[PDB]
Amino acid sequence: NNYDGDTVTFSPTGRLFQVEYALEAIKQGSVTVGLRSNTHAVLVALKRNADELSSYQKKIIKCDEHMGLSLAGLAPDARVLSNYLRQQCNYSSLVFNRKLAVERAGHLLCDKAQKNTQSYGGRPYGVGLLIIGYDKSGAHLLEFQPSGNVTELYGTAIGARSQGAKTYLERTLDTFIKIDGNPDELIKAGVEAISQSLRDESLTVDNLSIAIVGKDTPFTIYDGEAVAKYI
Amino acid sequence: QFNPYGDNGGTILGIAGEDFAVLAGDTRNITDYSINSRYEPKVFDCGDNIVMSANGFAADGDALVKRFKNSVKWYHFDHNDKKLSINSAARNIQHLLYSRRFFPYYVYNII
Amino acid sequence: GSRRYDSRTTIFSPEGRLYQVEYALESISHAGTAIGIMASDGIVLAAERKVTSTLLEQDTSTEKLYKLNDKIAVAVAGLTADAEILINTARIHAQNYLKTYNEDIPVEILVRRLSDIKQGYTQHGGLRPFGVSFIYAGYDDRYGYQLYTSNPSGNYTGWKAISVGANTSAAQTLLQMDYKDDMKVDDAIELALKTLSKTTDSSALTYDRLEFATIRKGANDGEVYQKIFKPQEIKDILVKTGIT
Amino acid sequence: TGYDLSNSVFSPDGRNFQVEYAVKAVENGTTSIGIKCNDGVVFAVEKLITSKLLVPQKNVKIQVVDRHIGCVYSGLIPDGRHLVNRGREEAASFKKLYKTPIPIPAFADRLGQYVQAHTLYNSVRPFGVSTIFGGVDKNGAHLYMLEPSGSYWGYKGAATGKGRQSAKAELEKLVDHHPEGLSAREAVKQAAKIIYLAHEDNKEKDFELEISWCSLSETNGLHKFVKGDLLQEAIDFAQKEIN
Amino acid sequence: MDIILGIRVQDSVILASSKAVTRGISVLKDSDDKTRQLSPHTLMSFAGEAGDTVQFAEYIQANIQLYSIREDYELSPQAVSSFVRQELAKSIRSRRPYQVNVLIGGYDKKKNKPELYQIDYLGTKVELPYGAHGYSGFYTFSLLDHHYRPDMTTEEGLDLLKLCVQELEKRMPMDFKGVIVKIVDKDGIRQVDDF
Amino acid sequence: GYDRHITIFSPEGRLYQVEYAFKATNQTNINSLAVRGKDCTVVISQKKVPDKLLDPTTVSYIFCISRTIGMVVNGPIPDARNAALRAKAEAAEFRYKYGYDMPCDVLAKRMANLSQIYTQRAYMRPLGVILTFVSVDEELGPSIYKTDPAGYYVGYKATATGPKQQEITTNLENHFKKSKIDHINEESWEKVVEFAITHMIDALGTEFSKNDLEVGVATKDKFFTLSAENIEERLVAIAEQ
Amino acid sequence: DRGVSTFSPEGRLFQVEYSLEAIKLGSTAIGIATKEGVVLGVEKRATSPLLESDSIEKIVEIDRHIGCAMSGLTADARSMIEHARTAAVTHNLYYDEDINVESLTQSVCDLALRFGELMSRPFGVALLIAGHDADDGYQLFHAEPSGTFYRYNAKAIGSGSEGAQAELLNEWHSSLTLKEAELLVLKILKQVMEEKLDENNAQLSCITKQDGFKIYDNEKTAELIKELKEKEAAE
Amino acid sequence: GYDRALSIFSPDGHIFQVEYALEAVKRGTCAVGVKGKNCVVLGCERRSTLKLQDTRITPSKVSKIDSHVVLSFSGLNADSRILIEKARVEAQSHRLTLEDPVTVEYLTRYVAGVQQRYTQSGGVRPFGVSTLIAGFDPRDDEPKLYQTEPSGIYSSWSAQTIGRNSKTVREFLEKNYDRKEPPATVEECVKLTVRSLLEVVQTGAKNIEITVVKPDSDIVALSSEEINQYVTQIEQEKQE
Amino acid sequence: MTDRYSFSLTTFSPSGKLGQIDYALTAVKQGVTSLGIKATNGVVIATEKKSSSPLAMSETLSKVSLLTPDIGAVYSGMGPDYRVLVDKSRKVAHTSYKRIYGEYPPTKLLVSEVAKIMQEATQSGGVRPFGVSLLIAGHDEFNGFSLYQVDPSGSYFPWKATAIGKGSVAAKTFLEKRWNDELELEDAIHIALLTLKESVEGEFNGDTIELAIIGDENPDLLGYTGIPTDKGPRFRKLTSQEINDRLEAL
Ligand SMILES: [Cl-]
Ligand SMILES: [Mg+2]
Ligand SMILES: [Mg+2]
Repeated sequence: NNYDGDTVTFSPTGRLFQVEYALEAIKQGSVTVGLRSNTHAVLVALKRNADELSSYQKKIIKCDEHMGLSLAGLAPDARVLSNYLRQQCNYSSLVFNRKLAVERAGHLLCDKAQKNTQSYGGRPYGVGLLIIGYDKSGAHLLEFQPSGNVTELYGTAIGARSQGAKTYLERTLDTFIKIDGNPDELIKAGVEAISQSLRDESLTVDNLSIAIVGKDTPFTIYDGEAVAKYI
Repeated sequence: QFNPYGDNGGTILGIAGEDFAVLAGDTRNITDYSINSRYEPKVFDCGDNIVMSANGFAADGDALVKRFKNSVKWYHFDHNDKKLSINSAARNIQHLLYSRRFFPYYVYNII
Repeated sequence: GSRRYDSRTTIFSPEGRLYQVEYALESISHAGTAIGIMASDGIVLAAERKVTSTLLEQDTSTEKLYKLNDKIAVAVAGLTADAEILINTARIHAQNYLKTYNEDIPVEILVRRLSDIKQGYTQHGGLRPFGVSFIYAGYDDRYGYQLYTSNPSGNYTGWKAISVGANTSAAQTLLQMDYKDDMKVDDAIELALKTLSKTTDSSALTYDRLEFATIRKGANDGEVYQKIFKPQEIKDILVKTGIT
Repeated sequence: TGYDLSNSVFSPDGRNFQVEYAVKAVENGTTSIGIKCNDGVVFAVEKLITSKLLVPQKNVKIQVVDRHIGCVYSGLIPDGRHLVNRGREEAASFKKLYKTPIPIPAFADRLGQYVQAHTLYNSVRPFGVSTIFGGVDKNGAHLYMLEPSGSYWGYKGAATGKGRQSAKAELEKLVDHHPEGLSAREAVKQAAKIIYLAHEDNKEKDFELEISWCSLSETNGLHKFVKGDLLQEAIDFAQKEIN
Repeated sequence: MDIILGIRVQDSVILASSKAVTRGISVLKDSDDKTRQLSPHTLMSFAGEAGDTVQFAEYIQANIQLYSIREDYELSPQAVSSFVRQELAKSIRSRRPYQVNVLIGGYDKKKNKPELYQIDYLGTKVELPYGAHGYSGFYTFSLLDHHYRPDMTTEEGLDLLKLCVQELEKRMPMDFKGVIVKIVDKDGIRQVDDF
Repeated sequence: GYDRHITIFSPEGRLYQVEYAFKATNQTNINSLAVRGKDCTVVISQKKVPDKLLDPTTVSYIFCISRTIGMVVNGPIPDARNAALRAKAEAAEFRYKYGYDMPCDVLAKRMANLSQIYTQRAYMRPLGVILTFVSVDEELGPSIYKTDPAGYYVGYKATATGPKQQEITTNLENHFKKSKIDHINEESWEKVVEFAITHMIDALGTEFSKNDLEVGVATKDKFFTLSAENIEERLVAIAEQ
Repeated sequence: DRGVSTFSPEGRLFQVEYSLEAIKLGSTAIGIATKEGVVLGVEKRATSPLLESDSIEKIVEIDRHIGCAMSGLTADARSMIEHARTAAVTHNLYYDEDINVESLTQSVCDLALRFGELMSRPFGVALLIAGHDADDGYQLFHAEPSGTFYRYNAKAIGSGSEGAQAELLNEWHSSLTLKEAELLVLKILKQVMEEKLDENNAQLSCITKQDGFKIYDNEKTAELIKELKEKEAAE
Repeated sequence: GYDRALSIFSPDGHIFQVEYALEAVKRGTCAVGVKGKNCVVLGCERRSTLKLQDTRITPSKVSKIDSHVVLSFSGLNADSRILIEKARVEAQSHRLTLEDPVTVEYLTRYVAGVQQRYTQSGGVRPFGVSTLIAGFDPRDDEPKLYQTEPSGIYSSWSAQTIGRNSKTVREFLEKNYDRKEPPATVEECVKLTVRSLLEVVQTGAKNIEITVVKPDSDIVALSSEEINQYVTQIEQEKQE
Repeated sequence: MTDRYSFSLTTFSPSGKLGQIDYALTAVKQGVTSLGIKATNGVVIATEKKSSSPLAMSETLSKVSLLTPDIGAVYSGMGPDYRVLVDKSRKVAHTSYKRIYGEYPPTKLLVSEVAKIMQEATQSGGVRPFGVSLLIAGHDEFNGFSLYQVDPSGSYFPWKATAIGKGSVAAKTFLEKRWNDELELEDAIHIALLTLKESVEGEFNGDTIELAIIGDENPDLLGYTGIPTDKGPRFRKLTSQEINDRLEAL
C-alpha cells in the first residue's frame, strides 16, 4: 500500500511487497514441471504463443552439458540468470576442472537474487526457475524463487495452474522416483503430471517442450516432432 | 630478469585431402636439453569436427586451445547450437591471437 | 530511498516554463535596482545598495559592482554569494583566454561562457540555479562599448540601456523615454541617477545607498579606464546633477 | 507520521520503525535455538516440511563459518545467507592478516557492525533475520545471538523464531537445574527436545530436525553436523519426552 | 620533412616548403604540399617527424576554423601563433610529444601588416622578418642577412627566395625536389604555380 | 512534513532528527556518572541483566578505546559499538601519524565533528548515543569530555548521563558547592570509586549489589574496568562506615 | 514519486506497460513472411502536405540479409538500429559469416531492459525485424521494449494493429507467393489508414535470398497499388 | 552523480517532459524556412517588447554551423546555444576524420540524436528547442531544409515554420507554396518568406530577420532597408 | 550505500524565498548574543559563555577562536557548525594562501573563503546550510583593521560595529549611539562590555564572558626571538582577570 513503492521497504507486518509482486509474475506465466529419479532428471514445459501466426515462446535453457533449467515469468530475467549460471558452470570448469555441483549452483542463484531485494534503485527478478542436473552425487532438481529461496525437491511445478501437477507428483512420489534406467517412462510421468494443469487446451506438437539429463545422458532439449512420441 | 616465455619444442603437421584432413604432432615435451614427458598430447579435438594444435610455448598453447574450446561452447549457446564452420573458427582464432598483439601467444597454430 | 526528498530543480511546467528559473527571477525582482547605460564615448554602471545601516563600513564595502578584468565590469542583482562564485569563474576565464591567445577576451565571449554555466544548472545536475542577474559593461576593439545582461535561465541579450532587479518595468520606461543614440557619458551619468531617484523604494537617494562606476575612453589617448566611484565621489556627482 | 516509511529515520519516540518491522519477519520464521555447554556449543533448527516432495536431509539450513563457527538463523533465509557470506569474508581476512582463526567475540562484532550499518541509510533495508551463532576459541566456548538492529549479546541459551517463548522457557529450566554445567552430548539431546516442544507453535505441518555442534572434546573444537545414530538417538529422546 | 622557409616583405608573407617525401631509401612523392590554411589570411607550413606533422596541422586547422565559425571573426596571426605555441608547449611534456616545427605566415587586416612567426616543437616562438627550421637556416640566413630590406616588394621577395633555394640546391647533400611557394597578403592566400 | 525525516531545518530553525536521537539515548534506561580524583578519573554505570539466559560478562556499555582513554556510552548497543570501533580506529591512527597518544579531549572533538557531519549531511543519520570519554591526560590531568548527537562537546569537573541525570547532577553540584574544589580530594582511586558509588546511591535512592554496577577507572598511563569481586570489596567498605 | 523499475501488484513493470501504450499511438507497420521472401510495409503518415514524404524513413536496412520496420516513438529506434548494424557487421568481423536473424534480434532485445536509476527509460518503439539465413530460412520477428521477441508468420504493429492482425489471421497461408504478400500488405494498410493509400504515403520493402533487402521505389509500389485496385474490382 | 529519471512514460503512453518541451517551443519567437529552386531562405521573428536593444551585439537568431549550413530555432535561447556548439564541433570533427564537410542531412541527424539522447538519459531534461537546419551539400545544387524537435524526430520540408503562431503561417504556406513550381528566383523566395511572417509579426520594421543561403557556401543576411522594401511592395499590392 | 542525495536540499519557493537559508537565520536569532566593535587602533569581539551546566568547565569551550595570528572569529547560532567552520577556515588560510604566498591572508580574503564554503552548503547536493552567523575581526598591512559579518547564505558585509543573535536589534541601536570614528581600543572594550550586559540575564563577570581583541603586536606571545620582522600576533584573548578589572571601571 504505502510500503510497496520499492524493494528497500518492509511493511508493518514484515513483508516485502515488491518481492511478492515479482512472485505474482510467475503465477501468470505458463506451467512447467520438474521431476527426477535416481538416474535421470526431467523438465517438461507448456510453451505459450501470442496468437496463431506467432511462434511458441521457448521455456527451457541449457546451462552446461550436465545442467539446465526451465522458466516461468519474465523471460528476459531468465536469460540474465541463465547466462550467470552458464558463466559460473564455466568458471568451475576452466579454473578447477570441475563440473559445478547443482546444489552450489542453487546457492549462487539465491545470493544473486538476494542482492536485488536489499538495495535501492534495482528490482527483484520477475521469474521462477526449475533447475535439473546430474553431478557427482547423482540426479538433482531445484526450485528457484526470486525472493532468493532455493529448494531441492524430488519433483515440483511452477506457473499458472501448477497446483494440479504438484498434487499429482505428491501422490506419484513413490512410483516415479523408482524409474531408474528408463528415460522414456520418466518423461511419460512428467507429461502425465503437466497434463493435470491443462484446461481447454491440450498438448500439441509445437506446444510441448521436454528436456532430460542423466547418468550417460547430456542435457538435451526436445521440441517439434521429437516430442510427438509422448503426445 | 624474469623471462615469461619458454620453448617446449615439438613439431606439428597438417595436410588437407580431397574429402578428409589430418593433423599430426609428436608427443614429446622438453625444456633445454631435458625431457619433461614422452607422451604429452598436443593435438586436440575441439568439437564441431575441428582439430587444433598450438605448438611452441606449451603454457600459451594450452591457454589458446582452452580459450577456443570455450569460444565453440559459447558459439552454440549464442547461436542456437549452430555448427561452427572451419572458416569461421579460423577468423575467431585470429582475434584471440591479436588480442595479445603486445604480449603474444608464443605459438604456431594449425587447425 | 532518496528520491522521496528530491525537489527536481530541472524540469518543465505543463506550460513549458522552468519552475526554478522563474522563482529565481522572482527573487531577483526584490533585489536592489542596477542600471547600465551605453554612450558613444563610454558606459555607465549605477546600482542601489539595499536598506543599509549607519554602522556599515561603506568605503571598504562591495555588494553590487565587481571588476572582471581591466576592460570588463559587472553590476549584480540577486544573491551576492551566488554572484561571487560566478564572478571568480569569469575572472579565471578571462585570464585563460589571455594566456592562450595573448589578447584580452572579447566581451561577448566572456558573457556567453558565464551564461552557458547558468544554463547547465537548469538542464542537468539536479541543483538549484544561481539566483543572479548580471549587467555586463565592457570594451573591446571589435564592437567597442557593449552592454549585456544575463539571468538564471542562461539567456543573454545586448542593450543600449537596461535595468535589472527591482522596478525594472518602471525603470525601463524612463530610460526608453530620455535615451538618445548620440548621447554622451556625462549625460548618461545624469540619466542613470535620475532614473534610480524616481524608481527607488527609499525616501531619498543619498551617497551612502549607491554604488557607481564608469568605463571611459577618457583615458590618456587610445585606451580604456575603469572608474569605481568612491563614497565622496558619489556624493559630488549627486550634487553636480542636482539630486541632493 | 511517515516515520516508518524510510529506514534510518528516528521517530519522535527515538525508534527506527523499519528495524522493528524487520523483527516481525524474524518472528514469522521457523524456530532456531542455541545451547552453550561445558566445552562447546550446540545449534538446532526447525525445518517445516511444506510438501512430501521435499528431499529429506538436503535443504540444509545451518551454515559453517571458517571451520570452528556455526551459524543458524530465523526469518528471511536469503538475508541470513548474505550475512554468513560476509561473515566468511570477515573471518578470512582476519586469519589472512593475524594467522590465528577469528575469536568468537571478534567475529560477533564483525557481523554486528555490518548489520548495524544497514540501519544507517535509507538506501538499504535492514536484515530480516535474527542469527544465533558461536563456537570454540582459545578462551573456550561462546554463544551469541544477533538481532536486525545490530544488537547482540553473549548467551547461556538462545532462541528465536515463531516458537521462541516456548524455547526460552525450556532453556531457563536447564540454566536453573544445571549451575555446574551441561555436557555436549546432553546439550544435543536437550536441543532436540526443545525444538520438538517449540514445534507446538508450528503444529499444522510436520517438520524435520537438524542439529550441529562444536565441542573441544567431542569434535576437537571444529563445527560438525549431528548425523546418523547420534541424531536418531536425540530424536528418540525428544519423542519420548513429548509423550 | 626537410626544408621550410619564410620571409616577410612590405605588404605580404612568402612561405616556401619542399616537395619531397621519403620512406626508407625511396622518394615516394615529389609534389607534397607541406602547408594548411588556418584561416583566409593565415597560412601554416610545417616540418618534423613522419605522420605527426599533418595530424598536428589538421588539428590546429580544425580548432581555428571552429573559432571562426563560433565568433564569425578571423583571429589575428598573433593570436593564432600564441594558440599554436601553447599546444606545442603543452605537447612537449606529454607521454608522447608531437615532433613538429612550424612557420605561421599571416596578414593582419586590422593593422594592415604582414607577420611571420617561427615556432619549434618545444613551443619556442619568435616573430621574424625571415625564418627557417632545421638546417635550412645554416645555408640561407647569410643571404637573407645581406639582401633583406623591410620595404621589399613581393617580386623582390621571390627573387631573394630563389637565391636561397639555389644555395640550398648547391650545398645541401639531400635532394628536396624543389619547393612550393605561397604568398599571403591583404587579398588572401595564393600559390605561385611556376617556380 | 519531510523536514522531520532528514536533517534539514524546520521553520523554527530546529533539527528534529537530532532531537529524536537524543531521546533514543535513554532507551536502555541506564544511568552513568563520572568524577575526577587527584590522580585518577572514575566512571560508574548501572548494569542491568534482565534475561537469565544472557551471559552477564558480555553485557557492558564501558569500552577501552586506547590504553589511556576509556569511554562509557548512553544509548543502544549497536550505535555504541559503532562509535567505540571508530574511536579505537581514530585513536590508533592518531598515534601512528603524530607520534604520541591521542588526548581525551582531542578524541572527543574528533567524534563530535563526525557527529556534526551527520546533522548536516542528509544521507547519514545521527547516532542515538551520548559518549563520555575519560582519562588521566599527560598535560591536562584527570579529564572528562562528553559528546552528544548534536555534535556538541565540553569538558567536565564531573558529569552524569541517563533518565535520572538531573537528580545525580544536582547531588554532585551540591557536593562541589561545599568543598569549593573541581575534584574529589582523595589519594587512592579505590576511595574515589567509593565516593562515586555512594553519591549515586544517595541520588537515585537505590542500593546496589556487585552485579548491579559497572566501573571504569583511569590512572596515569592506563584505563581499566573493575571485576565483580573488585566492586564487592568496594561495596563492603561503603557499608562498614 | 516512484521507482522506474517498479512492479505493479499484477506482476508487470509499469514503465514497460506504459511504453506499449506509446507504440499503439504510432503509425501502422505490417510484416508478412513467405517461402519466397518476407515483405515489410509501413504507413508514413505525414503531418502536413509541405513535409517531403520521401524523407520519412520508417523502413531501414540492418544488413544485406536483414531489414527492419518501426512503429511508435521512431526517434528511439535510431540507437537500436545503430546497435543492430554494429552487431551484424561485428559478427561478420569475428566469424566471417552472416549473422542469424534470431541472434541479431536477441542482441537488440538485450538493450530493452537496460534501464533504471544505463538509460533512464525503456524504448517507446516496437520493431519488425525481417531477414533470411541458411539455417532457419525466411524469418519475421517482433521486438518489444519488454525484451521479449516472438517469431511471426505475419504481424502488424501500431495504431491499426488489432484490426490488421485479425485480417492477417484469415488471409495468411503457408503457400503464399511474394507477389501475393505484397498486395496483401497494401490491402490491409489501405484498410486501417486514415488517409487514402498511395505511393507517397505508404512504403513497401522485401528481403529475398538472391537480391537481399530492398526498399521499393514509388513507381514500383504505384503499379502494385493499381494492380490491387483492379483485382478487387474483378469480383 | 545525479541520475534521476526525469523523462518517463505516463499511463496513457506519453512522455510529459518531452511534450512540455514542445510548449516551450510554442512560446518561442516564430521561425520560418522556405526553399526555392536554387536557394533556401530562413526567416525569423524578433519580438518588439524589447527596445533599447543593441542589435549589433545581440545574438542573431540564425547561426552558421559551417560555411555551407545554417541553423535557426524556436524555444529556449540558452538551450539552443548548447545544440549549436555541439553541431559546430561535430562539423569540424567530420571534416577532420572523413575529409568532407557534413551533408545537411547528416548534421540534422546528429542534432536530432543529441535531442533524443536527452529524452532517455538520467539526470537531464529535454531541450526546449525545435530547429530548422538548411544549406547545400558539397558540390550539389539541390536545396536542403530539415526540421528537428525535442523528441528527436527529424524530417525534410519544402517549406516549414516553427514557434508561436506557427499554425497560422503554416496555413499560409500550405495554400501559397506550389511544389510543381517553387520560387524560381531569390526575390520570389524572400518575398514569400516575408509575406508569411507578415501574417503574424505585427510591424514590418525591425521585427523581421531574413537570411538567404545559396549554393557553394554563399550565405548573406539582409539588412533592415532591404527587408523594408519587400514589406512596402507587399502591402501596396495588397491595397487592391 | 553511496551518498545518493546528489540534488539540492535548498530550493527557491514560488515567492522567491530560499527556505533553508531563512530557517538557518532563524536558528541564528535563537542563538546567544555576540558583537564586534572597530576602533582606530584595534578591533574587539565579544560574547556570553552560556554554560549548559555548572559542572561543565566553560573554559574548555571556546566561542572566540584564533583563525590566523592577526584574525579572530566569534559566532551566534549552532556551536558545532561554528567549530567545523573554524577548522576549515584555519586550513583554507594555509592551503589556498600561506602555502602559495608565504604569508597569512588579509581579513577580507579569508572571509571570502569562509563565505564560499557557506555558500556551497546552500547549493551543493545533500546538505543543509550552516546554522551560524560569524563575526570575523582582523588586521593586515595594506587594509588595516577590519570587521566582517558572514551569514548562512554566504553573504558578507564590512561593519564599523555590529551585533548578531538573541538581542541584536537592541544591541545595534545601543552601538549606533556610542560609536564614533575617534574611538581608542580601550573605549571600544568598555562599550562592548556595556552593550553585552544588556543581553545577559544571570552572572556577568570574567568567567561568564568571552572577549578577544585584534590590536598591537604581541612579541611576548610569539614564542621566539631573533627575527626583527616577526613581531608577534595581533590577536589576543583577554583573561578572566583582565575582564574583571575593566568591570570595576564600568
Ligand atoms: Cl575532525
Ligand atoms: Mg624557433
Ligand atoms: Mg542526516
